[PDB]
Amino acid sequence: SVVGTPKSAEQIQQEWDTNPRWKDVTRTYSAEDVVALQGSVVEEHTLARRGAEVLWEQLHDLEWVNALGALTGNMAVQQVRAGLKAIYLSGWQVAGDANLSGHTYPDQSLYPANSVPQVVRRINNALQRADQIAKIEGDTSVENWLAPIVADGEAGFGGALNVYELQKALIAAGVAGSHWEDQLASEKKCGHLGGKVLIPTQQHIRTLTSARLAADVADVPTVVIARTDAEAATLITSDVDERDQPFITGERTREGFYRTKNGIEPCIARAKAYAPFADLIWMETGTPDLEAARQFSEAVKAEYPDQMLAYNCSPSFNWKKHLDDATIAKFQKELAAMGFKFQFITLAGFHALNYSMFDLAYGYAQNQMSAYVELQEREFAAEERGYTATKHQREVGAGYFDRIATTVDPNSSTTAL
Amino acid sequence: SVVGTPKSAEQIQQEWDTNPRWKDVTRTYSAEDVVALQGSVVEEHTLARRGAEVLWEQLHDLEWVNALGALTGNMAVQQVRAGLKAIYLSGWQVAGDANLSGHTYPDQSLYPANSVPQVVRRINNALQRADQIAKIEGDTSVENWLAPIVADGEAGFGGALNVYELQKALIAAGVAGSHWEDQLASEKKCGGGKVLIPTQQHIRTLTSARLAADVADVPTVVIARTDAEAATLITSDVDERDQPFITGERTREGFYRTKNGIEPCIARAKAYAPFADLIWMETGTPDLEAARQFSEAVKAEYPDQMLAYNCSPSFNWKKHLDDATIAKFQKELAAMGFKFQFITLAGFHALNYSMFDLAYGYAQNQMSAYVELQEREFAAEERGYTATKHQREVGAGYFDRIATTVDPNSSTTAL
Amino acid sequence: SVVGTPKSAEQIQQEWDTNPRWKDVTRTYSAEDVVALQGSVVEEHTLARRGAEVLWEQLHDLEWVNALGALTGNMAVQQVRAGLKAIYLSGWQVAGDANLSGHTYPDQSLYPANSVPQVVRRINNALQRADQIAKIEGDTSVENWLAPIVADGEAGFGGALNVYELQKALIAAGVAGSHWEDQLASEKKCGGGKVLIPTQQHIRTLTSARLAADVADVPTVVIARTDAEAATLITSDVDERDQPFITGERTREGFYRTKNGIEPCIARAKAYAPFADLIWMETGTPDLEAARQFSEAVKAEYPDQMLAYNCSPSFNWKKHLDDATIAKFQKELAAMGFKFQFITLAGFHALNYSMFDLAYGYAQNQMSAYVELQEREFAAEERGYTATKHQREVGAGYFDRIATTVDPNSSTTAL
Amino acid sequence: SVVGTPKSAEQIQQEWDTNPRWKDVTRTYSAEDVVALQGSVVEEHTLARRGAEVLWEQLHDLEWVNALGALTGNMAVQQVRAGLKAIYLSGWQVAGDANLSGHTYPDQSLYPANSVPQVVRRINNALQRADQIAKIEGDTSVENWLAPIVADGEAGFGGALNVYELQKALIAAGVAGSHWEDQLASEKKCGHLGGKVLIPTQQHIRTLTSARLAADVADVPTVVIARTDAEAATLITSDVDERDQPFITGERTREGFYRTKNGIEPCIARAKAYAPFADLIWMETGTPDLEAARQFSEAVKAEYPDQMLAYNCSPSFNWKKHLDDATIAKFQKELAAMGFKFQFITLAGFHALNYSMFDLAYGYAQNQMSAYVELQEREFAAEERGYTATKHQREVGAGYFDRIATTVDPNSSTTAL
Ligand SMILES: C=C(CC(=O)O)C(=O)O
Ligand SMILES: C=C(CC(=O)O)C(=O)O
Ligand SMILES: [Mg+2]
Ligand SMILES: [Mg+2]
Ligand SMILES: [Mg+2]
Ligand SMILES: [Mg+2]
Repeated sequence: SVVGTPKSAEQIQQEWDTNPRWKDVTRTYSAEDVVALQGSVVEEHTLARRGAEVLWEQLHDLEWVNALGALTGNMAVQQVRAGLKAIYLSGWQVAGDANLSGHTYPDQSLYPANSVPQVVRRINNALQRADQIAKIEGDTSVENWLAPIVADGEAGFGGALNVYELQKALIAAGVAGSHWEDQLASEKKCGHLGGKVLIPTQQHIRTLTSARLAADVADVPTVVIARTDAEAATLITSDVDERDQPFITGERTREGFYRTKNGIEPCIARAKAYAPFADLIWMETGTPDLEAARQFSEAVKAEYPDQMLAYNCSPSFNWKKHLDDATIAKFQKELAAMGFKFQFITLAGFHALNYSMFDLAYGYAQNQMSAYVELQEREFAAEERGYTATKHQREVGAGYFDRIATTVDPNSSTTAL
Repeated sequence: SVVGTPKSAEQIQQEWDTNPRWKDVTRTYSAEDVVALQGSVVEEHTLARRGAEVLWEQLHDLEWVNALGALTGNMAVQQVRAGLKAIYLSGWQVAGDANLSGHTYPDQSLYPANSVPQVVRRINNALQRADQIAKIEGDTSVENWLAPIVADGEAGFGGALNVYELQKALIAAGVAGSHWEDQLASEKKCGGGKVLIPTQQHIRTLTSARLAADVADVPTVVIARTDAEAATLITSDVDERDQPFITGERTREGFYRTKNGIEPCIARAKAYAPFADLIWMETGTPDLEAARQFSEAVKAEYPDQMLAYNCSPSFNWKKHLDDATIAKFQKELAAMGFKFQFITLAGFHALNYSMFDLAYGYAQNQMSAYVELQEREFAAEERGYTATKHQREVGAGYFDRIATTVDPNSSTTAL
Repeated sequence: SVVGTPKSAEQIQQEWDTNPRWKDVTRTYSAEDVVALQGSVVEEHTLARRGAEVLWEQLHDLEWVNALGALTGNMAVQQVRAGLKAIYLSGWQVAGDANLSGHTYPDQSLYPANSVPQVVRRINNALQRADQIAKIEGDTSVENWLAPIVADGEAGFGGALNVYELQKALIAAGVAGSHWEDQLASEKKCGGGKVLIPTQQHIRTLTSARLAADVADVPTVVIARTDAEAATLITSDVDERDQPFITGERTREGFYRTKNGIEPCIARAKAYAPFADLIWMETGTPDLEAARQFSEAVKAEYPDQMLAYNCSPSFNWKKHLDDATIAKFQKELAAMGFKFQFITLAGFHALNYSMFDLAYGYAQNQMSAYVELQEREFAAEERGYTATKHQREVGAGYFDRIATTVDPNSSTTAL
Repeated sequence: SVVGTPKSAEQIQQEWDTNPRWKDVTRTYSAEDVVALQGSVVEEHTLARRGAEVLWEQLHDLEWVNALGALTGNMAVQQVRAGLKAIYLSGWQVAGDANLSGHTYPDQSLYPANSVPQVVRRINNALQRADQIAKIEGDTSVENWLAPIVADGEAGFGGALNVYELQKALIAAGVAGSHWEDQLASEKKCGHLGGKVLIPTQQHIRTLTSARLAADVADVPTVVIARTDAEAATLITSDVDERDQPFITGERTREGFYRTKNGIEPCIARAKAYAPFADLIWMETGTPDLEAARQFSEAVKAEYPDQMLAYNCSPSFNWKKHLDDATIAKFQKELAAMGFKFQFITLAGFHALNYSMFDLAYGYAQNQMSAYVELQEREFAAEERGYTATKHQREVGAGYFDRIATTVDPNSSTTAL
């Protein structure tokens, strides 16, 4: 058998040289380095490849791509049924309510490192079932059930090899893109002079290089997002990288961390340093602020006018205390005009799930079935916008499995499609 | 070490004889049979014991115990924060969106048999974190975070040993009660209907589940479910109790056609009563008259037998009922002896609907839709909702306190 | 994007019609039935396809394909390093020491149904790491590290849909072949014997497994196993092919007593042949005459039908056979058409014995026992053993090369 | 219900004050700090408590406790049947052939952090089945099937909270003791001036404190082992701790690591610093050397004469090239005389499994059944020393489950025990 024969270094190099996908993508390693790590057989990763291709297309065709955080398969199925074209997989949400430890965790890289890959695979499985059901029912209402997944890679749960293995695991599960941040969450100092701890610029370039190499060895054009936490971070592990030295204050704490001046300047500097190694750049920010977004946007594009940006819209910001309805209403459109082509709400699923269950359960504790009928009536109404989960058996594939059982029975006949 | 030394057959026997918990509980096996299966060390199962005890207490003190299906830890945390005293763990919901295969399945015992135990363990982990947070914050608003969990056991994923291992795994995870049904879902004929198993086989199932609870040394609550209302087929006519409803026709698989309805459900419920702490007649449409007839027929032989009731999540409740009937439904049922009531698919509907509504709003208006949800969350704070404070909701202050305890240059707040 | 576009019903049909792989393969369903179950995108399964292709090739080129049971990744790596061309994945061994419950189980389909797929995936991961290491080291001593895997499918853990999902999960993990048996282990009567299912039900199982392979678009090798040599009971007399052996007596569970032996195994094998790439008569004692009689009876109707043979790990081989018979056993069987042969429990015995012998030596003499094992490992290097270089065996040089690739101040060795 | 009611701070403090177990055990946190983290209900951890108690007993009664690395449940069952009184759970072996990623990994904290806890739970399950079988068969030949498990905790997969969560997960699975090392494996530099990277002394005291606190909050007297990697390590993350400064050379690498003088001196210094926080101390060493063992032994006991030590006997050292048979034969007895009360071979299971399968498979590839009969004959012979796995069905519990099935059947009767 010749199934899965690797490409040659020449073919790979030629694709890096000629495919517009790799315009302005720096790989400090060689095509031979990639082939040297592939063994004799390269597994195809169908969903990871299709998702990365679809995601790149969409980022260049649509006015922007927006997404909500999904932590279960059904959540993602509903996001797609409602008309979204991408799925965001929050590591925060996974820590909170969907990781392999079984525990509720805060957002400090506490959960087992293969947790997000498992949820990626779950989400793709759920979308695949929605697509199977759609096909056997002649449902053409959704063009692409297999929406690309953008997954939270945290800072990789360790060093370069941890980064590599996480990216490989995300790719195997069918991820379309992954984001990677330049902090050490496990040493977040929670005292009064504490805060987030950055790692040196060169180390995050190491992380982004590792992630790209895992994609190359897996032979898929995964979308790579660099996140910088330098807006708020007050500490950094080391001053060894001279690009970081302009912000070093000269103080070192009792734990050995270096105090560093934070804000938009180091975020601009780090984004420029990361741009050659990142398909998109993301400045984590506490306050939604169109002006600060524009300033970061323009500083980065002054050196890299084609560099695409990513934007998280803060779920904890008190939006309506601080912005009027019109600013809220135009926020994403403005950001998209500035180059933020991927935008998302990290904790959408957490809030929807916790709120809907609290509201239903509170009603239920006081009035039993009357609360449930309020929810059921809203579901019935929602049928008008395309909601289908009111037909619960069919939603989870009962018709699909009946068809399988009928296919297998030689005395029952299947309906022609 | 003496940790975990088993009891004697004598102590076990005396507890079966004198503890009011075991009035009306038949064990066809012996206390020696139990001790023989325990080895040299018996692991303590704190959460399974405490949950089963609280569940029994509540079933005898409150007017009724009700619950909503939970498929995530946060879901159960919110149900308890909102004032519920029990959690229902739907295997249907687990098939749909929370099982170890990673796949979306319909309700036919397709998922790996240890999936529900994992979700039990997750739910307990989440309630324990809520309890930890409440303690360090002086929050007394909820008196018992560790609400008892009642879990779906399907028909055990096989034979008596499969039942035994599932009950053992549910107990290990900290389950308080488990329900067990008398159908073979993996042979549901689809041309058809559900296929029952003989009455004696389900008595075997209930005996297996009680034996696993005994060997684990916890007073787990056992719920027997009968699917005889709707089931049209049965695997065999070997049981004389099943023969009155056998028509005599056999399908191409060898299954026997059987008259379904409330009559075989009353018969099977009476057969199951000695082996079940609660009895549940699965029904498709909510029907107070059918519930009353089943209740009364069963209590005519076992006036103390407690019953359980699923309130249909798919029934178009209102299309068919006025607001007052809907509002009194559970109270009427409770008066009939239905002391555990639940909505199996509450979580599935809350999750799917809330995400569809948010996502549709978002696709059309971006941040304005999220702001609608956020404002509703703010409003809900007035009723005790706390998840707007998201970091604290998932334990950020708790883990900060651990970090402060471990740091010798920081001092911990005294409680 | 066009990635993963399904084939047409027409292409599938033509491949079933013209590819020699599907000579003598009956599909009672249609190509349209297959396309209807594929959705819009078909995931490629590289390892399942390559393994199934290599396995079919080898079964037609070599005198016979033999294998040992592997329950860990390293076990399979050593089997291939030693020169074997296939891996056997024992579900018995998985029950005993490698299943997702964490428990030690006997051989009664007690473990979670996705456990064997996980071990398939693990074994492939381990072979892939060995292949990676060999490449960066210029090691050509092994031509194919990715030996095809044949996995135990039990009886599917339920009905047709359970079979379907198990085959799908085995393919997803990269399995090359899977075997499926016609008993209900979860009802093994223990007073007793194995309980068969009707012939038509196992044809349903094999059809389910072929359908799952088709929908996944891989030419998985399907092995049908019959337990009719020893089984004394059967669930139903509904199948006319089973009736000649029914005695007419029924047990208290409703099972029918049936004459066991080679005769019902020949009958069932002939019934299964159109739906099976290989046929396997489970047998307790190795018996060349019984193997010859079964082989010849089956090939009288299907002269091209390939057979599979488990060589008993519990038989006291030698107490009963001279050295020359033992030495020729597999070659004789191969001459009879047994083209896949294996020892189910090779790994269980190698693991348990090597650890008992080492640990006993250690308990009595501490380091001297370990030094005995280490010296034997050194000696084995002469035959190609490499695990004495332990860091390199588990990938230390490979991950060093990744670290060197990622570091822009270090240069990588050219291959 | 009152099941699982927590103890008061007073009871806890009184046990720390009066129980000889806690003689010379420093806790820098308070009993109130412990109670503050326990919520309203404390789960009992039966096997973790019994294993920690049995392990402490054995460490004080026997001349020493020795162990072999086990990576499957059957391996541990065989170690106990052969007469060992403890089980060692190698994280190396778990990386190599038994972790939740499914992948073969080298020993660099690459696998998901809950992997060892899963194997602990597996090993206890396997021993529990052996004990059940023994009881129903009247097998009294083994006194304690539930041998204590000592598990590899690596350096905790991150910071203090990662350490805490791993220790809690090990305790929940029934671990008896856990060991913790002072290196950052994920930044091991593999170049020519590379090597292992130490963390500051104060940080490892933080790790050991965290591990003790997780045990206290879980209410079990888990055995805590500190390992130092300073014999060979050439780098350290920071020079901020003045106890480390004597060995700092003054050079810092391009990655920001500090070059540090290695050997037995920093191992003695670190062991002394760790002793108040560790039930046993372990100097990782490359060469088995009774003299170096004695020197480390005596330096530590000069300040802490009662401090127990732990010793790994190197599986890669070429024992018979470098030591005569008599030294090999007396090695553990000598070490025990010097205070090494827990001794183990980390990779015993890896070598036994890989070698036995290679030997069998090589024989099999050339001669089919003749190779298997050689193995079977050795098993038959081994029956004489108590080996039972030749009876394969009974070994994995077939008799136990037949008894369960017979217990459940009201028309079959059980055998009286
Ligand atoms: C809440 C989050 C989650 C995260 O850190 O990924 C944010 O606002 O970015
Ligand atoms: C091989 C090992 C494994 C380990 O690092 O724990 C050693 O010798 O210590
Ligand atoms: Mg995160
Ligand atoms: Mg169900
Ligand atoms: Mg088997
Ligand atoms: Mg290790």
